[PDB]
Parts: sequence; C-alpha cells; structure tokens
Amino acid sequence: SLAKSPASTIQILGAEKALFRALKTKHDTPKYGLLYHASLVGQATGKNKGKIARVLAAKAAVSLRYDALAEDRDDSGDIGLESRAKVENRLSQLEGRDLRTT
Amino acid sequence: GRLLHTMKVDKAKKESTLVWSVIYLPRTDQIASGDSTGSIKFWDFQFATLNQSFKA
Amino acid sequence: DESDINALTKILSTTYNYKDTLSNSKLLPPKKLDIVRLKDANASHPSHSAIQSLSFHPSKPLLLTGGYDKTLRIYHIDGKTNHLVTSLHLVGSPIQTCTFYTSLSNQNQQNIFTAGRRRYMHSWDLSLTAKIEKFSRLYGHESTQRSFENFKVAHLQNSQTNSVHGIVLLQGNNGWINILHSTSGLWLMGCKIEGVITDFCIDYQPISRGKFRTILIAVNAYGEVWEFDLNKNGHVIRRWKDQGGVGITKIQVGGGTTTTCPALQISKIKQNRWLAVGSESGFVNLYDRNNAMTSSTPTPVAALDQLTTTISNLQFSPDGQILCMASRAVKDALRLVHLPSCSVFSNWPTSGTPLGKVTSVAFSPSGGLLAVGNEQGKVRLWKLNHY
Amino acid sequence: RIHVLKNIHRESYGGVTQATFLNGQPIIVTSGGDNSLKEYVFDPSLSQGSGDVVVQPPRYLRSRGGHSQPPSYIAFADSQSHFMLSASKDRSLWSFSLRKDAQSQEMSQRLHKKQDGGRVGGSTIKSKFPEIVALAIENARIGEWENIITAHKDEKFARTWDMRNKRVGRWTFDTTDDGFVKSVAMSQ
Amino acid sequence: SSLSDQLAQVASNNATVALDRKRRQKLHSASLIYNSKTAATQDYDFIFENASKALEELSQIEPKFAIFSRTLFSESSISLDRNVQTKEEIKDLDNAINAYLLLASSKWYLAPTLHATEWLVRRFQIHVKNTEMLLLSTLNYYQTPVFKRILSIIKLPPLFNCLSNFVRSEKPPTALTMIKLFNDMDFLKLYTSYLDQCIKHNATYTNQLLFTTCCFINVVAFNSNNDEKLNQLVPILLEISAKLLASKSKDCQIAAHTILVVFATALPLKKTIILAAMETILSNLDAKEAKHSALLTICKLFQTLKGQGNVDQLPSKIFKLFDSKFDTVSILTFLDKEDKPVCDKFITSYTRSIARYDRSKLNIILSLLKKIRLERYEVRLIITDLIYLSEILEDKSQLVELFEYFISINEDLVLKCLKSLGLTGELFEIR
Amino acid sequence: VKQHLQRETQLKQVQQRMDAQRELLKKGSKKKIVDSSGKISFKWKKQRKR
Amino acid sequence: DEEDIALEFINGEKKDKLVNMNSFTSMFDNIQNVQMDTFFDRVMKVLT
Amino acid sequence: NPKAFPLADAALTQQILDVVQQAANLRQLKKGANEATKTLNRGISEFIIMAADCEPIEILLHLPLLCEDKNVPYVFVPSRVALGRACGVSRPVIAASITTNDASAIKTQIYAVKDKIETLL
Repeated sequence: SLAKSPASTIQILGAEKALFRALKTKHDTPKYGLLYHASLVGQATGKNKGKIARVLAAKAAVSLRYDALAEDRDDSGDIGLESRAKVENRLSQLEGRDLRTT
Repeated sequence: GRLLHTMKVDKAKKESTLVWSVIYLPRTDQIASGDSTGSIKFWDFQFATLNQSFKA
Repeated sequence: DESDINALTKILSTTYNYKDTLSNSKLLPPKKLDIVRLKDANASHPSHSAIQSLSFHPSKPLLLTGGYDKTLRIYHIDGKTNHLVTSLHLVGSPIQTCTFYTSLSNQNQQNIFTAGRRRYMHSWDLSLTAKIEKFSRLYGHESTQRSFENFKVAHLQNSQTNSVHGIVLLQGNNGWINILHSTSGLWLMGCKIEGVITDFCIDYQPISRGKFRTILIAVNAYGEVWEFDLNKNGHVIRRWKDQGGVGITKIQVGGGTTTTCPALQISKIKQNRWLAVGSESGFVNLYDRNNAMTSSTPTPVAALDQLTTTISNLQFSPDGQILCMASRAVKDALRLVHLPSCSVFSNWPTSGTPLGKVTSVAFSPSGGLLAVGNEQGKVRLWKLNHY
Repeated sequence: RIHVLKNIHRESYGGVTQATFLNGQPIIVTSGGDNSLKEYVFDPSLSQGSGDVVVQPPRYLRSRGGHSQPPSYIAFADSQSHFMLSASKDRSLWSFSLRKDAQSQEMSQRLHKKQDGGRVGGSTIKSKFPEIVALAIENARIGEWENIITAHKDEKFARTWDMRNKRVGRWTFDTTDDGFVKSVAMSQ
Repeated sequence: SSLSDQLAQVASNNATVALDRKRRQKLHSASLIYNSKTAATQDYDFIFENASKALEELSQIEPKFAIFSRTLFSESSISLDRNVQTKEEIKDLDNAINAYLLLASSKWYLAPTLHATEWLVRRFQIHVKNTEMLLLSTLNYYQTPVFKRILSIIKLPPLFNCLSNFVRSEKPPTALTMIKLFNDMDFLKLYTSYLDQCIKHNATYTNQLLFTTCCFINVVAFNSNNDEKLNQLVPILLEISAKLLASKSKDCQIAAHTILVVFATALPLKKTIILAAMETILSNLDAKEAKHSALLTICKLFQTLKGQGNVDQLPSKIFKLFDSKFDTVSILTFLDKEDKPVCDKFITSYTRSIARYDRSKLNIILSLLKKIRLERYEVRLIITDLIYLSEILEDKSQLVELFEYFISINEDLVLKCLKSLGLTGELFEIR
Repeated sequence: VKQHLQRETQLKQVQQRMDAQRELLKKGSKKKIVDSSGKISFKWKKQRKR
Repeated sequence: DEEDIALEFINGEKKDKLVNMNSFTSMFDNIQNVQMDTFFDRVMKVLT
Repeated sequence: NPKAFPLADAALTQQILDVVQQAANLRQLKKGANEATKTLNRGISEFIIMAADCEPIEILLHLPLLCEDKNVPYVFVPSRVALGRACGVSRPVIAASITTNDASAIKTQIYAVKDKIETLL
C-alpha cells in the first residue's frame, strides 16, 4: 500500500494535518513530511532541502515499488544504491551553486 | 499467440475491402492472397511484405 | 645571468599561433563554423510564392528554385551577382519538387524534373523555346498514384548489360513507391511498404568496375524502415526499426552519393555512410551505417533534439560532414550538426540571420555553399569557407 | 614573452616604423606610416606581492592621428574658420581644427538604434562607410537635429551626420529611383 | 584624485602600524586559534612559547623546520618588529616567510601547524603583509575550517576578488567559486609562478597537485568555446605543464599528463607543439605509473590531430627516444589490453616510423596491427611505405609475410595502391 | 447518496474548468478554437517542450 | 583518384568526445586523498 | 519483457501513439508514473499507456494492480523513448494517462482506442 502510492504522497506522508488544513484553506502546503529525518535531507541546507525531499521521495517511490513488486529480488541494494547515487550527485550539484554573485 | 505482422491489401475506392482467401506456398516463402477487389498478392512471409500484385 | 626536456619551453617561446593554419586541416573543426553570406540567390528576380524546392546543378554553377507560383527559375550563382539564366512558367501546375538530373551515360542529358499535386510530371530537356515532355501515364497503376508530389530521381543499372539510366520514384498512397523510367516514362517496378509511407531515399553501393547497386530505403510513419534492392526486381533485403521514432516525416542518407550530391562518373559512386531519421517531434536519430547495416534493431549514434517542431528537411553536406536539419513550421528553424561528433554548431545561425520560415535547403556539390529558401520566397546564400 | 599588440599600425603603409620607450617611464611612443602617433602605457601589476611575473598588458594612452590616404572631400564647418570636415579614401571623415591641432577628431560612425524596433542589418564585423563623394552642411539648426548630409561612393542613399555630437545621425536618405547619389544639398 | 583617495592610499600603507590602543586591539585580535576577546589580551611571550612548542612537534614530524627555529621562531624575533626595519631586511624576512609557507603548505591538516603559524600571524602580520603566499599555499583546503579561519581574518588581495563574499560566512567557498577564481589570466600567471617556486623547492604534493590539475582542466572546460581565450591560455598552461614535466615527482608528472591531454582534446595544437610535447614527456620519465599515463597521453595527443600529415612518421630522434622509454614488448602488452583505448593515428605513425627507421623488426609490426584495427587510409599509407621499402631493399620473409597479411585482408586496396605505383606482375617478380 | 452524487459531479465540472484555465495560462502557442454553438476551446501548437 | 583518397581520409574518422563547460565539474568531490594516477584515469573515462 | 501483459502489436501501438499525440496537443494527458497514478486515484483516466522498457519494470507494474481494482483499460507499448516523443516532451516517459473530457475533440478516437485496448483486456 506504500508501493502503490505516488511519490508526492510519499513526500508528504507524515504531515497530514498541516497538509489538509493548508488545503482546506487555500494556504501553502508543507514540503517535508515524514521524510524530513532522512540523512540526505539532513545534509541539505536551506530550501534545497525541500528540493531534495522532492527528489528523494521520487527515488524512494522507485526503490520501494521495486521492492514490494519485484519477484526475483536479490536483497542486495542495487536499485536503492543507484538511486542514492543519483540523489547524492543531485544534492552535490545544487549545493555547489550559490545565489551570491562572485 | 501474439500477432507478429499485419499486411494491408490495396483497398477499393467506393467500397470496403475484404480478404477472402489466404494460402501459404512453402517452396517459395510466400502467402498468396485473393481479396474482394479481385487482386491476388504474393506476400513474402519473412519481412512480411509484398512482392507482386496482380489485378487478375 | 645566462648567455646563449626544454623542447616544449622552446617551442612555446618560438610560436605565436598555436593551431594548424590553412591547408593542413582537410576536415571541419567542431562547434564553430566559418561561414560567410553572399548575395541572395534570387535577389535578381524575385519569387512570387514560397520556395518549395531548391536544387543545385551537378556540374554547372546553376541553382533551380521553384514553388507554388508554378514557375521555376535557374540562377547562375556566384557571390557577386546571382543572375537569372532562364525562367519557365508551367501554367496550372504548381510545382512542389524540382530536380536537376544528369546521366552517367554521357553527362549531356541535363533534364529538369518538376512535380506538384497533379497527375503528371514534367521533364524539361535542357540545351539552352523550350523542349519539355509531360509524363502522365501510370502504366496501369493509376489507382495507387494520385499525385506526383513526392518524387525523387535516381540511377539504375540494367545488370544484364552494364547500361545505366534514370528512374523516378514516386511515393504513392498505400505504401507504394512506383518506380518508372526517366527517358521513356514506362513503369518499371513498384515497392509496397506497410503502414503509411512518408519518406524514402536512395542508397547506392558499388560492386566492381562500372557496376553499382541501388537500394531504396522507405520509412513508415511508425519508424519501421524497409530497404528494397532494385537493380534486381524490387525485392526486400532488410527491414529494420528506428529506435524511438513515432511520427517520421523525413529520412535521408549522406556521406556518399545521394540524389542531392550526385556523381558524374560511374567510378565515383560511393556508399552513403550516415542515415538520419527526422521525426515529427524534432528528434533526428542519426545512424552510422558502417556497422548498423546488420542488426535489424540498430541504435542511433546520437539523437539530436535541438529544434522542437516537425523536421521537414535534412540534408548531408556532399563531403558528408554536416547535417542540415530544418523545420518549415517556425521561423529560423535550421541547425547544422557536425558529424561524426554529432555536436551542433553554436555560432551559426545566430538570432539575427535571416533564415525566415525555412522551407527548402540545398548544399552545392562543389563549392561548399548553402542555399536556404523560406516561405516569403527568398533564397539566401551562404558560403562555407572551409571548402 | 609578455604581450603582443597586433595590428597597431597598418602593414600596407609600413607597419610600425618607430617605437621607443620614453626612458624611465612605462609609456612607449609608437608611430607608423599610416599618419598616426600612439602611446601605450604599462600599468602597475595587479599582484601585490609578486609583481614582476604578473605583468599587466600594455593599454592605450593618448594618440594623434590624421588621414592615411589623401582626402576626397573638404568642407568648412563654421563661419569662424575654426573646423573643417575632411573625408578621405580610407573611408574616414575627420573634423580637423585650424586653430589648434589637438582638437582634431574623427567623426564617429557608431550607428543609432532604428526607430521602430526592427533589427538593423548589415555585416556583423564592422567596417567603415564607402568613401565620401559629396557633403553639405548648414549649421543653422545645429544641436537640434542632423546637420551634415553626405553622399558615399556607389550607394543609393545619403547619410546624415551630427556635427555637434560628432557622429552619424539617425537618418539615411534614399533616392527612390534606384540610382546612386550624385549630389547633395541642404536648405539654409 | 580626491583627498580621501590619497588618504586611503596612506592607510593601506600604514595598515599594520599600531598608532594607538584601539588600533592595537583591532589589529592584535586577529588570531587563527582564539577569539577576539582572548586574542586581544594575550601577550607575545605566551603565543611565542606555545608556538615554539608546536614548532618542536612539527619539527619532529618533519625535520626541515629546524632552520625556522633558528631564524623565524628564535627568541630575538619576539622583539623583532616588522615595520621598523628597512626595505632590505623586509625582503629578506618575507622570502623567509615564503619559505615557511611553502614548506608547511602540506601540513595543514594537523594542529601543530595551526599553532605554529599563529605566531607568524600575530608577530609578523602575515595575514596582511604576506597574504598572497598564505592564500596560495592554503588554497587546497577551501572546504576545511583552516581556510575558513584565514578567510575570517584575511585582508583580501585584488586578484582574489572572487572569494570576497565568503569572508566571514558560514559556508566554505564552493567549487564553481574556485573555478571562477582560476578563470583569470593574471591569477593564472600568479599561480604558475607559485607552482614554479614549489617545484624549484621540491615541495609539491599529491593534494596540491590534485587541486591544481582539477582546477586547470576545469578552466579549460570553461574556456572551451572561446577560442580567443584558449589561444590566450596556451602559453601559460603548457608552460606550467613543461615545468611539471621537468621534475622528479611522478604525481606532478602525471598531473602534467592530465593537463596536456585535456588541452589537446580542447583545441587542436600544432604538430610541432605535439611532437615537442611528447619529447618533453619522454625526456624525464622515471617510474611505471608515469610511463602508463605517458603512453595514454601520447596516444590521445596523436589521435586528436587532423590534416595532411597526421600519420607521417615521428622523426628519428623522437623514434629512438620513444623506443628507449617504451620497447616493443611494452607496446604489445599495451595493445593487448581488453579496454581497447583509441590509438589509430599514433600506431600508424609508429609502424611508419618502424618501416622507415628500424628496418630489422617487422614481425612485431605484423603482430601489433593484428592486435588493433586500423582504418583504410592508415593501412593504405602503411602498405605504400612497405612498397617503397621493398623497392629500396630486397624483400625477405618478414616483408613477404606482411604482404601476405595485407592480401589476406582487403586485397583490393593493395591492388589499388600497386595500380597507383607499380604492377602486380612486377611485384610478384620482385617478390 | 443522490445528493453526494450531484455535489461530486458539480465539483468535477468546476475543477475541470479551473484546470483548463490553469493549463491555458502556462506557455506555448495556442489558438482560441470556437466550436459550432459557442463552447470555445483551445488547441495548442504541435510543438514539443524543449 | 586524389579526390577519392581525400574522401577516404575524411571518411575514416571516429566520433570523439569534446570538452564542455560542465564536464569536469564533478571531480572536486573526489579529489580527496585519491591517488594521482587514479585521478588521471578518472579524467580519461570522461575524455573517451 | 515477460511481465508486460497486454503488449500492443504494431498497428494497435501506432494508433495508440497517435491518440497520445493529439491528446497531448489538446492538453489532455498526464505523463509519468506518479501523475498516472494520481489520475487513477482521482478516477479521471480514460486509459493507461505504459512502456514495457523501463529497466526496473517494477517502477511501473503497480498501476496495473490498481487498474485491476478500478476496471480501467491499460496497455503496454514497446518503447519509453517513443512514448516520450509521442507525448511531446524531451524525456523518455514511462507511463501516460489520458484524462477524461466529454467536450473534447478526440473523444471518438479515445473511445475507439480504449475499446481496442479492452478487447485484449
């Protein structure tokens, strides 16, 4: 039941009371959810932590529906590891930018 | 059981066309087919495509 | 201090340019062109419609332009004054495609083949009144050819004698390519593909002294590409599928002799190295046919994506180093990609080159010279200074 | 090898014929056969501790110049016999000063923007105008709008110039019979 | 220039002299170890004694610091005040401080050197007077705190303007900031002068060369599409590549290999610059790792080479020197490697050099072109040099079997080249 | 439950109109298609997103 | 045949990779304590 | 790919990609696995196109599990690259849901293709 949910739902999976009050009055919804305490979102600083909570929720939906929906799964961490390498180099490339001018 | 190829005979102008008869010729690698236009076409089986048509 | 392993120190001390200069280059640099602009080719006599078809002569310095104002104009081109040689107005027959053709038999035929959405084709015999013939007989196959619009001209050998002649290949309705003789108009053969035929091209490949083989390459809309050998009867030899590819508007080979860079002697016929499949999306798959003439699901060597609306022209440079992609849908949609590297040139066209709505394009076979004609009827001429 | 100033003086009139460091100064006076005398100065280094290995390249200091080719047209620009416009076959239009040679100045050719918002065509790498055949100046409305009207060799339109700002003006004047400009005038 | 501008000039002249107690506190609170409120109240003997202890730890780690114990960290240099001696003694002690900083550039990960250079900061004011050497020596450690500390206290030079928004900020300077810093030309001349000092003192190391090489190939990557900037950038980076190739350190030599290969694939240099580059590559090759990188470098430097004469024979002197550094066994073990790096033009020039200059060993050239696949123009020029060899000397078993390989693969091409120059029957009668 | 059906189809229509307006104000070329009666529509240019 | 040998020289060329503005920007995260020859091979994997 | 049930033949996938193209012009498809699942959970899908080419195909085959819950037609096409091109984006697209509109222009095409999808179920 986690595997058949979209990745935006997996992003905001914890923050339902903030989500649904910010939807029933037309405010701005939360962005982190239960995925805030993941190690990569802890590594990110600023509003690109909301950015990489989005990309981490996308990749976690990929790895998790592959987990729950595979049959010949090898218990080796290959899909999670290539997705985590993708998230790591994404996070590195949007921490390397800086909005100050040099 | 899944259909590998779909070949299309030369349709008529003022009526719908139906492929009435189809046979296979094993010395060549062909399919003879007579349709409702009257034409008789010789389809190569591998590559599934026409070799010659006759408006017989 | 000092009065007169140090090799690099001493050579950097002595030279001032650190590149190869002029004649020791022989092939293009990537990502930067060297391209100037000459006078507009029809700046002498203006066109009265869009320029649907544009073709250089194989030997003479002549350019043929033609559009829906049913007249076709020949321009002796140079940089200075592109002057109008002559001009023929075929009434009621609005030409879509016109092509200079010269034979391998004598190089003294010089026909001009023109066609548009009519049930006939014209062959103007050039010898400088005009002597034109009108091919209107499909010899029994008139049901499967309702217009002559998409035609191409190619060479073909008899192959019981070693006698070449010219064929014109019309694209028909169902999947048909109706191939017919060029001097006599007789129907020679017909190659049917499955689906909806959209474009085709002609690959030549040599065999021996004075013998070649002509292969028709006909694309579907879905991307699945037939190849019919036609110097025997029009029989299929390879049927592969373009990777990706959903609406395929254009297919074009290059690097050898195609219909746009023809060869004049029967020993100068080469194998077209690159194929390119241009789609309705703007994606151009580029295949290198030195290895991918086997696999029947080949991979492209690069899928170019730079222009975003429907590919309606793509032609290879006659030396086979530049591909010109062009879309007749939006203004200034032309790109020159540099192959083998498949990296689009970045310094031309810039935002102020007057391409317009590019609706036809032709490279000249000798001078390295682009001619691009747009919807408002203006062939602009550029000279690629590398050649 | 520190730097190389390329095309400092025209090769066709001799190249650089003399260059010399004014001694004890970082300035160098060069002069060519192209009727030009330039000076170039070496600024102090940008590196505050090394200095001698980070040598900043030579930049341009003052310079006097004239025509490189003998002039084709001549006009007196004002009634005080102070300035004269003079246009040569190296396709430059200078305003020479009779009262002091250090007021001579080449009238610039940097174009304005077009009035509507269309792009201005022409080449991208810039060159001078074709060489001037005629010119006509009536400085009654000087500083208000364009003042000189000039006629170039083998082109079908006149140009305007502004003598107060010393530049070209916003207008070119076409003949509208497809024929080269043979004569200009302007009302008083 | 205005009066405030001339007074700004005399202020930046008199920046380190303490004219009153408030300037002395502003000036002496600039520490590398302590905060302001403790740094302002430490004396000189305190920071000298713990910096001499820390120099003793650093000197037992690395034994070259005993001379700085003799001069820069002696007891008389507590009272040695920097801006009361002349221009001559100033230049003597600031090349001494340069000697310290390029010696201890490699030690910055270990806290004895922070405590050891805190006394040069607080006694001789090297955060403001010798500041470019401090920035250049510790430029490798931008991410780590040490660089955060010198950017906290430093007065930034004009060439280091791109770091000007990272002083006193909680994020270290980023990688694109380091690339935008190195993208100058005046900074690049400054940095190559610094690398010349580091090489001439043999104080280069692995992390410094990694940072230098990464930023140099990133500069060429950034300048890749401005050919005017690349033509500006040739005689600085290839000259520092020559000064890196002319030393003994294998890591600086393969650093110069990396610089050369990225530069050659960025813009096509001259044939004579590529030939002199490979001669300077071969002229000081010592280890195995340097040899492996040098062979991959020579392969790519000859592959990125277009024109009439790309596959001509590499000359007599460079041929003897190349076989001196890499024998034919080494080339065959190189071509047997299953990764298959692209070496077509180099191996074509190699066998043309063999058949022009060796004239004894042809079985090896049969073996290596059995190993790698060459192109049609390459093998056409190869068999034309072999045909000229068979004309100039009598054709024994080696040359004959070379021709049997070339008629077993593509007999039509050796037919066409004999049709260009010779006859089939005449070469059968010479055979 | 009949009333819940009415409210759900009414909310479906208003989200459909609101989302059509939202797609309409994004970017890309588009023409105001008018149908027979007057129920206007928008057809977008055949051009892919870069 | 000289035009034919020129066509075979400009035909016998392979697709070689070019340096972009943003090809070597991912080396800064792993220049840390790796060796210089491993770094050289890391560069060569990008260049080929 | 063996776990790609109903996979379309060439003529069916030709008309499926054509109805995808003109739905994308009319701004009537949602392109992506997450967006397709959102259209399913809101129940505004006409049908689902999936690509039997995603290299973990288990990033797809969970929306079949909730098309069997929501009795909506689904089909597989051979190539994600071709699906991205037909959708009119510059990226390979794994699944695409054609949303429901009743006043649409291509309602008849949508119905004909979804009938020819659910004939092979």
